[PDB]
Amino acid sequence: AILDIERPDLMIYEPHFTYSLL
Amino acid sequence: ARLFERSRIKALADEREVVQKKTFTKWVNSHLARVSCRITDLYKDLRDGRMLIKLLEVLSGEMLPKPTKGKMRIHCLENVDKALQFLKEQRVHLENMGSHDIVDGNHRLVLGLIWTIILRFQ
Amino acid sequence: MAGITTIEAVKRKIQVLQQQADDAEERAERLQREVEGERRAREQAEAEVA
Amino acid sequence: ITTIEAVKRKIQVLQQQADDAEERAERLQREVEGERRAREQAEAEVA
Amino acid sequence: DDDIAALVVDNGSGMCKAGFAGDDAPRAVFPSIVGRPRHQGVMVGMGQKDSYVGDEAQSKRGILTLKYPIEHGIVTNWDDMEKIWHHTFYNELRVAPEEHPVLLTEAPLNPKANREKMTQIMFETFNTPAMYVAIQAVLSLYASGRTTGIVMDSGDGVTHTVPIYEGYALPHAILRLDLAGRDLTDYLMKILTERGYSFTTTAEREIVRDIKEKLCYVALDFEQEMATAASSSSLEKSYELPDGQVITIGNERFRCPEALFQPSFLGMESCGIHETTFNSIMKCDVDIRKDLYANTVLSGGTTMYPGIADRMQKEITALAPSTMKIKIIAPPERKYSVWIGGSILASLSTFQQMWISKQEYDESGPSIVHRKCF
Amino acid sequence: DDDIAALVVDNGSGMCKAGFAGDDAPRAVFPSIVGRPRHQGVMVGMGQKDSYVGDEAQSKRGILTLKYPIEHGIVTNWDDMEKIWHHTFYNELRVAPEEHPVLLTEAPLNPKANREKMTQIMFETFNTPAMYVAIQAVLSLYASGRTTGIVMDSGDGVTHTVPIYEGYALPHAILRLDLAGRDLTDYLMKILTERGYSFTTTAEREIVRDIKEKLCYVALDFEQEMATAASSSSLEKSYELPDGQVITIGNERFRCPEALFQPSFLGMESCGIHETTFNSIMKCDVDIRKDLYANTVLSGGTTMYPGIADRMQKEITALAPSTMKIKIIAPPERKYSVWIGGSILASLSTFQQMWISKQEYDESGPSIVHRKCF
Amino acid sequence: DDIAALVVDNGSGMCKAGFAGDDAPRAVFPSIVGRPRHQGVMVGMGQKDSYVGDEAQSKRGILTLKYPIEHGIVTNWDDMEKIWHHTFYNELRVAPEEHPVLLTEAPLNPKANREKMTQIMFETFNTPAMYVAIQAVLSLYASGRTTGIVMDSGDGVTHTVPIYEGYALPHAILRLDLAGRDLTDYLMKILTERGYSFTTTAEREIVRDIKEKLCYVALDFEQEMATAASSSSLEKSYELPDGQVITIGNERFRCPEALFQPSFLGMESCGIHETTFNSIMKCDVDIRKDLYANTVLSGGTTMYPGIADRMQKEITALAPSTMKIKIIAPPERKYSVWIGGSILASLSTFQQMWISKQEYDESGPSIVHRKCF
Ligand SMILES: Nc1ncnc2c1ncn2[C@@H]1O[C@H](COP(=O)(O)OP(=O)(O)O)[C@@H](O)[C@H]1O
Ligand SMILES: Nc1ncnc2c1ncn2[C@@H]1O[C@H](COP(=O)(O)OP(=O)(O)O)[C@@H](O)[C@H]1O
Ligand SMILES: Nc1ncnc2c1ncn2[C@@H]1O[C@H](COP(=O)(O)OP(=O)(O)O)[C@@H](O)[C@H]1O
Repeated sequence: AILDIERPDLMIYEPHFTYSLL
Repeated sequence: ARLFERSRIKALADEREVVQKKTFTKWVNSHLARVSCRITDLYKDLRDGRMLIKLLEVLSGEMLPKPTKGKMRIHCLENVDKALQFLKEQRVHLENMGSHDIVDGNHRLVLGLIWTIILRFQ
Repeated sequence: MAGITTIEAVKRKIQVLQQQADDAEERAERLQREVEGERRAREQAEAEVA
Repeated sequence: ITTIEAVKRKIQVLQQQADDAEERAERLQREVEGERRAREQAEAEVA
Repeated sequence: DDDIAALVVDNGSGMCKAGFAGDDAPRAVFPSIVGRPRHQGVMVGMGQKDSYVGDEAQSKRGILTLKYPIEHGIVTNWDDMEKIWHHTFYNELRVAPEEHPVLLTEAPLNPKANREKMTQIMFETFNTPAMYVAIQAVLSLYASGRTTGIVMDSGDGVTHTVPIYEGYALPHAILRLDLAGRDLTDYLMKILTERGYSFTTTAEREIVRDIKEKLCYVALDFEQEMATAASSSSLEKSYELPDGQVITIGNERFRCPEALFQPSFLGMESCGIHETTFNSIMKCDVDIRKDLYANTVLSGGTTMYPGIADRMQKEITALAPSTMKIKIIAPPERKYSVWIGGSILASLSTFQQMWISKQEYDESGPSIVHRKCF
Repeated sequence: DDDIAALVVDNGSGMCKAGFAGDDAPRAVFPSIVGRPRHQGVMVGMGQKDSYVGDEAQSKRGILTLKYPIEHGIVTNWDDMEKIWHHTFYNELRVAPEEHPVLLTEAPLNPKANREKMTQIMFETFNTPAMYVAIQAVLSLYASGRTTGIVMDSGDGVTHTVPIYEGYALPHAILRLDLAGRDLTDYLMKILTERGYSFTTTAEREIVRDIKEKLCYVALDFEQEMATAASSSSLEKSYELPDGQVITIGNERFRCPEALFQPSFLGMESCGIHETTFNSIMKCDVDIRKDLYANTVLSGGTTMYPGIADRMQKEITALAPSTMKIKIIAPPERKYSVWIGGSILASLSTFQQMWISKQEYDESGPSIVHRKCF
Repeated sequence: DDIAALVVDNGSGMCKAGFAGDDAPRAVFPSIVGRPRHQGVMVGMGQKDSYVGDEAQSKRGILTLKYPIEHGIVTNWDDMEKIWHHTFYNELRVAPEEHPVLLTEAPLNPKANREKMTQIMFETFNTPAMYVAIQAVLSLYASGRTTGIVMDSGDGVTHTVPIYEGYALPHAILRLDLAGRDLTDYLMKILTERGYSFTTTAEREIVRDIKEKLCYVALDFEQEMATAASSSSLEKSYELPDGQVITIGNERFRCPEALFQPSFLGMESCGIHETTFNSIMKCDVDIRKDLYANTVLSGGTTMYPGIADRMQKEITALAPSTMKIKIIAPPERKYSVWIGGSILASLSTFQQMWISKQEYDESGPSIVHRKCF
């Protein structure tokens, strides 16, 4: 599955609810 | 199930797990073909514990102690522990394996038990 | 109350019992509709925020 | 085989149906509360 | 089939992750805990279970004494290590360990007997045909996708930094601060005593850890946040205990991870993580500092506190000369970055030579890893 | 040897229940009362016999003084226990105890000499080949069919609460409270005095106990029921004495079991049963409490009063946090549950390893019961 | 000369009070508040609602007895106000408006507790100055040495702190909640085994007296169990207040053994020797050698005969062989927490330490964190 994806940096396993503060 | 595809981790694990359950069901049905038994569902049928004892009797080649007669949860735990004790006495290394794990019906533990009995009785 | 009938009181209790059963049925359908709506709204919000 | 035994059976069946109904209802209510609890924060994050 | 997929197993102090080579995600993730019953069984005939490994121990927390086999990145107890490794291979994965190669990860600076013992266990007990051992923060660069940058990996055990310039790693610039997440858990336990909530047992440390993971964040400005917390009660949250009690975390939310940047709270005189990163930068040469400032990479679960990237950027910008720009690269999947890059290490065609063969171990003992790995 | 079936004997404070293993109901149920001649004159009905045991003593109340061999779960008179056991083995089950194993019950917190004397008396005066001593509230959970919950037992001599999680009992959370049916009977005599009726002797005690077993109920709200009873005579019921006159208890039918919820009526400063169960739950760990709230199990003959389940649920729901879910499991056959689980326990195949052999007793004395039993 | 300050030690079991500069407290009484249980039929008697101190202990039969302090935390504050009023006006006959007050606190506890004491003593008693000090620091003052590790154990809290050359290490402070009241409850639960029954709050005082008179720490536990099982030479006889005679026997040394093995109470914590060794091991490498030879015991709970030998043996077993272990157990250690306090208020520089009335008026009740350690 790595061999198909160009960038593992921009990768999502879950929404993660980032950036909730403020 | 939305929560199933919520995370990329467990969806992939169960994608493997479904196929493994099918393969294990075919493998156990062949050895239970001689005795008048059939595994319709791997999780539900092994909860009683008698059928796993019949599998051990077919696979080992020697008789097992007969199950106790009952309908409650304690009897099912007793039947599962009899087979687990027989497997322990056969010097088959089983760890993190308990009777209440089988009775509660944990997917990974049942699959690991079937995989171990496949590998060690081959 | 000095004057009362056992039959009448039993009969009123049967009335209240069927009212309870009916109430719990609207409760169940009520909540099933609610949970389905909330699940769909959450899924749509998650997709568009992703 | 008479009407009074049928009455007793009917009211007993109705009672246990009602009890199972509130059990299912309250469990569903707590699940509903959890789902709404989760969804509202997602909307705020979208904003 | 010819070549068969080699499985990778990332072992840390907090969680153990495992999965195949080509997969984008690990097969299975579970805590590295071994549990044993403290009380005595009273009913005849439930079934025997001497030890609880993994999530079964996490389910029955309030009846066992939880134990961690890894302390500060060093395997203290080995029999537990065969317990977790057997549970990984035969239960979570359902694969035969003798028909695959195994990749393992470890900290940069650690006793050599650790490496020798993992090699001996993987060869003598599990009959693995080949194995390899790699540094975690090296694999973070493979996961990131760049061949030039500095990695700061902060796990549950250790916090180590390493710079790599164009595929060449400088060993004299590697620093290993011993601050981690378990120390923050202990500090959170110590500061919750102020409000009156007491958490003592080993089964309750997991509750404290969950509170830490849910309601903690890194303040951008510490003293101003102290003033705001002393002014009003806007930044207060409520947590729900498993038995129904409700606690009010209040001020402490940004006082737990602030110990990362000021270790004098915990009594240590060592520098913070930002000063450790800066000192690891200045231990390198003049010509490569410009590239290293533009490729700082965060890794490890401990760096998942909200607002840690902005705080690190501000502190390093204050320390560094003003003429350069500093960007902190924090991917949203850093928790599995140590795994993910490791998977990339098992898919390369040139990596097939680097495996430690069974014959080499048979002819050279377990000390072959000091020559073959790193 | 499957023909050899063990005997299940429960020695309660009020009644003794004996039967064969593997049966749904006990074969013999009879009160444990020893009747001895009065001093006013010679008796009419017996000659060479010194005393009457069982229902024969209960029928001839007018010429006998009645004594209970069990006082608060403690065997004060051991010869009386030998008489009771001899009557049980020879006159009710009609079997020789030499050929059958015996299973017995015990309260949790007892003098340690109770088990030793019981084992010695059984082995020496009955020559049983095997025996075992078990604890009542574990047998109640066996009868209920689950392996997790709190058991609140209330017999004729003692009340005790014990928690069990997955078959591991917590000995530090076991609570024992001295409140049973005998104190309720004495309070019923004291509150039947002001209506005019007077009860003094032991036959009067049996009459009052018979009144209590058939006329008393637990009020849901004490003040509201008190106002209702003062308002009208709806709650009044009539009873027929053996002499012929008819009494009318009226108000105090729900005042007798209220001592179980307010012990200050009896003058003791202990807490009620609801407070005892809540305190026993709070003594356990934080994690398992959520299970223990969901599986409260009632037992004992004292909990046979109608309305006890809803009242106990209301009280615990008042005490417990609002988030938690509480249900009270009151089986309709609970009066014999302590026996029923025993019939389960002698049927299990593992339990055959747990018997105490005659030979093991012969080498180890009566102290083998502490090592072999819990 | 200036007015001597009042040294008041609030323990979990007993309260002590006296004047600064004295070598002994002037008033010692149990910290118990009792209330009537039954009904009064005699008209014209006393109508007092609450018995406090020794008067509550004088009449135990008709009272329910409560402790305002449990586990080093104040749970009821009206009872604390009654305790302090009886201490000031009755036991000492002093005017609190003209005396500075020193108070005593466990190391780790809820924070708000401190504020409440300050908020009480400036408001209801109108003291001109007050201060709060940790128990073990005062114990080290009364030991007479600047460098050492202090282990203190009362009825509510056990705590170990290390101090090197007057510098404390806050991260090495250890607290344990196993204390005297837990030993009393365990003695009740183990005296149930012999058939003796004690249930009420009045009988807990009887059990506490039995524990104080007839308990000792065995040097070796399994050997003592074998000796007590083999012969009956270890038994002792006690006389109840109603003339009954009971025999303790094997329960004499099993109750204090729970201090070293907390698994007897179901606690998974470590023993007191393990706690002391862990508190030593958390310190720096250099200062350990001085800490091994300067271990100080304190508090009433450490008055079991034979505690010092057992503690020294266990610590010597844990410690490396080349270091030597000295356990310092002064014979008057029960009052050490008071005595050092009486020292501390007599120093010259401590007149610069007081929290004045004006400072509290200026900065509210939260001033106590800035001044007191
Ligand atoms: N969502 C989160 N927010 C903050 N901290 C977290 C979060 N999840 C995990 N942690 C911390 O990170 C640790 C796990 O880190 P991990 O990367 O699993 O370490 P390792 O893999 O080296 O064992 C946990 O002990 C916890 O303290
Ligand atoms: N139908 C009933 N209603 C109310 N109370 C009853 C009833 N039957 C028995 N009891 C009470 O239960 C007591 C007997 O309890 P029992 O089951 O013998 O206790 P044990 O656990 O000691 O065997 C009697 O003294 C009586 O007070
Ligand atoms: N002579 C003694 N022998 C053994 N234990 C004692 C003795 N005297 C007191 N104790 C124990 O010490 C406790 C009193 O400790 P105390 O110094 O009053 O604690 P604090 O004052 O810190 O609350 C009592 O509960 C008792 O259990």
